[PDB]
Amino acid sequence: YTPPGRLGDESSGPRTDPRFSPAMVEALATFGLDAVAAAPPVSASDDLPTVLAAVGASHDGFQAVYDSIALDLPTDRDDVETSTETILGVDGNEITLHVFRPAGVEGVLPGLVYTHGGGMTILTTDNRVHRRWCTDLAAAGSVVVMVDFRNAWTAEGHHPFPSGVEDCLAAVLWVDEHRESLGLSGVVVQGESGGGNLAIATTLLAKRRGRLDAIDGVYASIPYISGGYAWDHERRLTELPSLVENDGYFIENGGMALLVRAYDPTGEHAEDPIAWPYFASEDELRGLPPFVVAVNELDPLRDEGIAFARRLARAGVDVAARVNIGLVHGADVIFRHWLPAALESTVRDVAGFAADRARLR
Amino acid sequence: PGRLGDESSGPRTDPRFSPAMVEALATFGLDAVAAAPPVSASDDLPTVLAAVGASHDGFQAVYDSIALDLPTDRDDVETSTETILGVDGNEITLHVFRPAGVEGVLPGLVYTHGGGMTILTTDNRVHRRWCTDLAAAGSVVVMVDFRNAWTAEGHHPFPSGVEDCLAAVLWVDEHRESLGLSGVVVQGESGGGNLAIATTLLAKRRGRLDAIDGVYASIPYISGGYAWDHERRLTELPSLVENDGYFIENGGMALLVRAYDPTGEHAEDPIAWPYFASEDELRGLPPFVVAVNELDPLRDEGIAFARRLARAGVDVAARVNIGLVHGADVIFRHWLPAALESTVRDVAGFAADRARLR
Amino acid sequence: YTPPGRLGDESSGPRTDPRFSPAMVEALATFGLDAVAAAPPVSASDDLPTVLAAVGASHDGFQAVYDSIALDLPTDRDDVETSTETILGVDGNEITLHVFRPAGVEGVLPGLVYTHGGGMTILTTDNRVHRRWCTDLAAAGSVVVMVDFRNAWTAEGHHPFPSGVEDCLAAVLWVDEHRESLGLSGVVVQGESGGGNLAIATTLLAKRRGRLDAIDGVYASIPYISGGYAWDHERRLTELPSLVENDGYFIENGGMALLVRAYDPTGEHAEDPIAWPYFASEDELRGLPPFVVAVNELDPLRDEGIAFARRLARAGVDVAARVNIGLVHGADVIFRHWLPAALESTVRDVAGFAADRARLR
Amino acid sequence: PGRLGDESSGPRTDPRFSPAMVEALATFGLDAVAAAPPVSASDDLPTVLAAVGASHDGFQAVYDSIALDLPTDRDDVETSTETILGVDGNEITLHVFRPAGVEGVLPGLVYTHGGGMTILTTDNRVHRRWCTDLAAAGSVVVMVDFRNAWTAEGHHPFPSGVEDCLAAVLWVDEHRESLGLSGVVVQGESGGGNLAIATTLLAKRRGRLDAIDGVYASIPYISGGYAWDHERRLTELPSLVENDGYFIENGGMALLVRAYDPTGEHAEDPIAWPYFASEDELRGLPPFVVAVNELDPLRDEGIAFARRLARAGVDVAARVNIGLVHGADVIFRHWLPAALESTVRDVAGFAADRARLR
Repeated sequence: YTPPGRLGDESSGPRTDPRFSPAMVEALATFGLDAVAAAPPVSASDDLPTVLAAVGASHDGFQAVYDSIALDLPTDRDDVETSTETILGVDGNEITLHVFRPAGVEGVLPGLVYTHGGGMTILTTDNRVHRRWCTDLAAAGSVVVMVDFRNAWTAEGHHPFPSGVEDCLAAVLWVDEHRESLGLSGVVVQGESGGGNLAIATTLLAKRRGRLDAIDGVYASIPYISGGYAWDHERRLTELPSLVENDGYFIENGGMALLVRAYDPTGEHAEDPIAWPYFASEDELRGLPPFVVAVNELDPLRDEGIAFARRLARAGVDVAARVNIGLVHGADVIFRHWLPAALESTVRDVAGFAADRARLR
Repeated sequence: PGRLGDESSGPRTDPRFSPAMVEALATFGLDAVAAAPPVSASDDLPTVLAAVGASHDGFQAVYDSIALDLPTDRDDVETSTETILGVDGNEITLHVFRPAGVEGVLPGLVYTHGGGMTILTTDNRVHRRWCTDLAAAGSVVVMVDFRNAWTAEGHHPFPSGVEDCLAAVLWVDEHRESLGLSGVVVQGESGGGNLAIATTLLAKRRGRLDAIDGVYASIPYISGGYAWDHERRLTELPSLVENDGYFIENGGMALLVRAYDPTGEHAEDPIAWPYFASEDELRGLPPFVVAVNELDPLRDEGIAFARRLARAGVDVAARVNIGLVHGADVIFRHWLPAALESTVRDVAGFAADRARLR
Repeated sequence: YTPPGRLGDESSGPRTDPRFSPAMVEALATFGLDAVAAAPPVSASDDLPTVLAAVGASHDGFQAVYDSIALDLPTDRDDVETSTETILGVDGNEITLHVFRPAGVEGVLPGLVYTHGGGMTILTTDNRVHRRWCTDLAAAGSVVVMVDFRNAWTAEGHHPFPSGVEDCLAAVLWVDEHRESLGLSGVVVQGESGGGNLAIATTLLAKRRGRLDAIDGVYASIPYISGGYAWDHERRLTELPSLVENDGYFIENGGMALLVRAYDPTGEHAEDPIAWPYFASEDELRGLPPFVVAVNELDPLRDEGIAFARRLARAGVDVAARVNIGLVHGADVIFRHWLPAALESTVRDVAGFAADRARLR
Repeated sequence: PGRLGDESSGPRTDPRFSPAMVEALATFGLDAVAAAPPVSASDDLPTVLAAVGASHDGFQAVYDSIALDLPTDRDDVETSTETILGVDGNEITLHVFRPAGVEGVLPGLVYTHGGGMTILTTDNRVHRRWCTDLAAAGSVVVMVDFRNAWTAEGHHPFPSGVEDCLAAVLWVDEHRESLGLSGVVVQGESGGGNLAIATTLLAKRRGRLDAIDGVYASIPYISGGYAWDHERRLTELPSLVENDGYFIENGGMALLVRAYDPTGEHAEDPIAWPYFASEDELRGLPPFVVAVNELDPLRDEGIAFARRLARAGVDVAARVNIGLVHGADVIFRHWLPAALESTVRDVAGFAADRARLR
């Protein structure tokens, strides 16, 4: 028996692992990401200010991918109107909400609150990749509220845990209060990667504060929830083997451990479930509303999302969980131009789940 | 095909070779199957390094001697030099090529050259001809003089050369405005395709991926598996058996590996050998092209890398260039004008498409 | 040593062959084509009218794919104007030419004549898949003339060899005569599959008739040129092994042999190079203008295009030939919505080759 | 995982199972590893066919007996029947389901049911519940009563059932207008996912691919490799070792194979076993979804088919549904409401997306 990826062969990359489709390799090859991603020169245990500078360069790098890459598909739907709202969060900070809805559709519609990815730490809210995703979901028949929560790293200010989760919780409660004026029949929280982290952590926090009724369901895509990217080789091998299997496929454990450091600079939240929902116990997860957890086959993060979905099921939550074959981390939303069937499948399930939760409220 | 079907197969007898490919190789008696060197990679370092300096002289002599000219070559390009500081306080020379008398922004390409990261000079006529071709097609080309691992005056094993290439790419990114660049793509062949990929992975690790708009990896030398035994080569990367001896051969490549990573402790590090990168480390890279040659022993590791990029969601396009030994379109260009034309059009066009769309 | 695809394992399909990327499988799965394609109920040696009815149903089926599939990419360029011209062909038939050029670009531009696929037998000229391809090429800076040649099968009339090649030759000579009025600096003939057949056969016919000077270069994509799809298993194994390797991956030898029958109903053209350019000898190919031959890795047709490219090189033609990794037959143009890097790569090389031939005229 | 890591692993001891999955299986004592039948597939046909009729009775008894109801089930659907003629002059019943009191065109789905193409009745409450779920979500569903290979009154080996399914799909295509369909997608699970795929390949061969707008293949049973030896199963399709015994097992599936293809001469025909389709035969198919279950021995052949579709350029999306044995979401729906909900949303939504975009 030969295990896949870099479990079975340590020099495996996008160009030699036979799980990759031609289109996935082609998408990656656009930016030179068809080779194995290199660990950066800083380690996460280095001094904070050096860590944070490397985090800043990570933002630049990933943002230039988002701003530059081809996105368009010929089937894309664009008959969407947009509006913005401002609310205040816990520190008296202004939180922008970006609202998307189908043009010329009266009457109540499923609601989705979107928390975007970037490891809770990097990437701008209002950029073309996030707008496309929100428009896709609105054109399928949703009202979509994209939250601009504070990133842990910005050029003008460090905002470690728990500022973003508080910001996302503020927005969910606001939307819940404004179901009537917004014209919503349900509220689902969705997001990918760091946004999947924030979607689950927001739900856990709402439960702690007695306002679990604000959330009708959670769709956690490719969640980034272990915080385990600096663990030694043997712990990653035995506990979350996808962190060895697919390491360096687009994203890489070294760069992720820098973001972990920016989010929790002391490390006193490492086994706190609001920071890192991989450590939620079953008694904490009891009584949550319905979940989907979707992970991607070729993502180092795959095994932590599957573990979370298995613990939900043990806790008696209605969870359906899926592994999306052939995809690197983020591929359906970032590399959608090369992968129309994968994007179509993700839109259908996120919009459909938001419609199912509203129907059965 | 090749030495899978018949162990005695060679350039004169394998029917996938064109007459022009055989003629090019016959120039230096390379139309016979290349023989293993008499030093092994598991010998002492001093003896290995001597044999690698011998190799440098051998390949450098082909580059310095061979016919290289084509009637369609374009020559109206301006050159200059910059000098930057590397990680050791070493000076790194940058050779800059641009089309004479074009104003306004142009696509940029950072070129990392071949030679197993270990041999061959940076400023030589083969490399200059390639950078002039690209610049004449409407690019600004920055060729990087990284430290090789073997030099007559010293040993520079991993990671010196990849640090030198990252330093150059981040300098060029900071000078987009004053160089006049609308994009930065990193491109190289063979050892330089290793470096282009390894520099991009190292930039991702350090938070500086936004410096690189796209990667063009040509005939990449990325497994480090040239000393593996026959059965491991046959089942994991069958081109290392199929085409072994066709211009290059595994015995001599294994010497370069030992020079690069003399302790063998980076054999499965993806920054040294990008073939071991996991799918999770390749998530979120910019667009890639991977081009490999059909009659090259390195073919199958480049394809394996391209399939894993696609599984990771990277926009990759991957091609096998028919009838070509390793390096044939840049070294044996004089014999293969259409092969050279096709590789110039793809690399220059890729750069333009990544500048257009950033 | 294990050979790939169905050489190494006879039950191989899109879902189990590890050469397929996730995106390629997803594209195929849209229409249920992620399973191995079944041989139709008619054989090519059955009676003509039964053959031709099955050919008619093949047209319906493939046309409904073209008319229905998602196509759009967010990077698509649309600033193209279109005009039409009518010329007459050899039988006094009206031949429509559909002309595409970049809006608002004065001055001479590389010309491309496009002959579309469908095995010379099926698929309409003016449909959304062909228009997209022509617009893509025009927006890259080309004048593109799409020829509506007669198909061998239509509802109202059988038109076997050599009506289409004559129609394509008429159009190439017309365009050559109208370089000045059209504003062309070069004329390249390109096409895919049956169109690649017609691009090469047109060139061979122009050479026979003394008007090889009309054509500055040929780009033959995924050519369908052996006519060998009914050959027994052993001949296909020994001579063109991709006809065993990838049979049933989107297209299938059985259905192709029906189209062969429609193109040459008697079979007296089976080893005629104008019908089936796989049988061109080296002395025939001597003196042709520069060629590209591009084949796809996962196409049953792959090995006949590679053989043709190797014979060109032996004949002293300047040929560059490429295998596009990870792709089924037609994937870059038909399944472009899922494979943006592969489409981008094909546009760049076809437009670039047309610009190179015009430059060096 | 599973019996790769520990040969004694079972539903009670493998930690990938949820409590609800184990509870569902315990109903009929299926929480123990299933045992090989005492007839082998290489025994005489008469003895094989008897053992297969025994299997029919066994599975049919589970379908006819088990709790199936969920509180959210929708029931406002109208049924009718049509009868068409097959290739042998056999009558084929079509069961038609549509949402009561909706006018105007709806997405269509042709449903081919499971049972290895050999066992299980068409009109039974498990199948009816699945077609009512889909129709209630806003589809017209046509369930096809194809000939099984085993019947108490006769043997119908390949290709009778796939001819019956093609006949139905072409009839539905010709009646789009009078059925009121905006699209035709073919969907089935297990043996019926074999048929949905094999019907599409047969339509392509006969020139009639435009009848099918898209295929949804659920937990497809497509290799026919259940009698292969352990080492061939371990290296080619490791889930046939990993999950063997989890609800279904290879010994009993090999009996169904012999019933379908009693001479063994269609073992590598793709119309019988779509896993052997080449990439060239899968070129030009309409969009696909392939869904497989994690704890199913058939998992890995479905994934292998999905990767080969993607290599052929077909728009495929492929998913592994976590924590589920073979057939769990349609047979054990009463225990697994979220798994059922997710599969209804995907199959009905896929149909709507293919009707929208045709």
